[PDB]
Formats: sequence, structure tokens, C-alpha cells
Amino acid sequence: LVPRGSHMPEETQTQDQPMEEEEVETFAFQAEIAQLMSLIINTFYSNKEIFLRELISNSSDALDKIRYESLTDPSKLDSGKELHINLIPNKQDRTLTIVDTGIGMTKADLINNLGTIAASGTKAFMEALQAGADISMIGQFGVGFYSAYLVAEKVTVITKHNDDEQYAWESSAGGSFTVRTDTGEPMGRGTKVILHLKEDQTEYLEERRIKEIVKKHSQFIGYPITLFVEKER
Ligand SMILES: Nc1ncnc2c1ncn2[C@@H]1O[C@@H]2COP(=O)(O)O[C@H]2[C@H]1O
Ligand SMILES: [Mg+2]
Ligand SMILES: [Mg+2]
Repeated sequence: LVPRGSHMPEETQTQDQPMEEEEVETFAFQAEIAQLMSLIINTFYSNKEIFLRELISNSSDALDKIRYESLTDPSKLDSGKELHINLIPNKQDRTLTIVDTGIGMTKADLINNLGTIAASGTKAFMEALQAGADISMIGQFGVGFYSAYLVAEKVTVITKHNDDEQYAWESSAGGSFTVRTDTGEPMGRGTKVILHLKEDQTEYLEERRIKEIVKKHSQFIGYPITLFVEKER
């Protein structure tokens, strides 16, 4: 009744998909973890570059788990995903992302493994730091992940395990973290740790620096690692 030969883009713009709800929960760090994070963030250390070794070690442990889980669950052999790590600096956003195709984490794994449960070595490690230990000793005390706060003001962890949905963990320290369901970009099995770098820590976006610290500290990953470099415009 109202003939048309051509429409403007706004006229044929599709209706939005239904808005999704994401459930968010907020948790306090275990008291000694909170102490540790306050000590890490607010103290000068000479050797901050070991954060990357700690996050790559976590990824390598998650990748090893794939191989062994196949002994009680052979279907993982059928995945076509390569077992690998990618490092992804974004100079536009000032973030460094460590991506793996390991086993991932469930929601309860994020809550229990990344903040609420005591690590037995945490008090000993804070005393070793007081007595002048090098921050590099952190992984030997079972709290390596929190080294990310040597260089990052905020950390976001996106993760997907076969036995659960995709979740995001996030914390800017200050004593709390959040876990929420993540209905955004499905990432497939594995974990992405997104470091929001502090203003004076932007050297960890540079490709030569990243290659230097991988070669110095992470030579026995056991899986291919790949550094994605944004082409300079
Ligand atoms: N990349 C990752 N993939 C899977 N789990 C992780 C990752 N990073 C940290 N974690 C979990 O966080 C925990 C930190 O302490 P652990 O190294 O004992 O065990 C670690 C894993 O359970
Ligand atoms: Mg370990
Ligand atoms: Mg190994």
C-alpha cells in the first residue's frame, strides 16, 4: 500500500536481541591474601617482570591437565583446539592478555582458587618479603597469581571449563573481587587473564620486552607460545 524501492539503514536495522541478565557476586579476599595484595601493590620491587612467568606457569599447569584428564575422560582427545598460549598486548587499551586453551575454571573454582581460600605459605611469604626476599620467590609459596598486581591496577579473568558456563572474575584489589556470568564473546575452553597495566608499567606492551622476559624466565612451557603484535599504523 506504501511502495518503497530503497530503505535507509536505520529503517531496516534489526531489533536488538533480548537483553541478557548476568548474575554478579562479590567476595572478600581471605585476610592474608588481602594483606599480601596490599603489600605487593604498594611496595617497590626491582624484578617485577616475573609476573609473566607466574601466569604462564599457571597456563602450562592447566594445559598439562588436558593430557591427564584424557585418561579418565577420552573425549577431550576429540577436541580440535591446539594446546597453546597466546600473549596479546593492546597498546590502545594498555592491556596485556595471557590466553590459554587449558582446562579452564568453573564458577566455584574462581571463588575458591582466586581469593577465598587460604594458601598455607602466605604468612611465611610475607615474612620472607619483610626480611628482604626477592619477589621472584612468590611462586614457591603458592600465591604466584597475585604477582599480576606488580604491574596491573586491575585484573579480569575470563574462563570456560567443560563442566560449567563462561565466567568473569575481576578485582582492583582493595579487599574484594567479583565473579559474574559472562554472556559476551564465547571464548571456548580455557582462560584469558587480562592485565590492566599501571601507567608506569607500559613496557610490558612492547614486543622486544615481552620476548626478553619469556626467554629469560619461561623456556620450559612445554606448549607453543605465540606473541600477537598489532601492526603499527
Ligand atoms: N590459566 C589458568 N587456568 C586454570 N586455572 C588457573 C589459571 N590461573 C590460575 N588458575 C587457578 O588458580 C590457582 C592458583 O593457585 P594454584 O597454582 O595452586 O592453582 C591455580 C589454578 O587452580
Ligand atoms: Mg605450582
Ligand atoms: Mg611443565
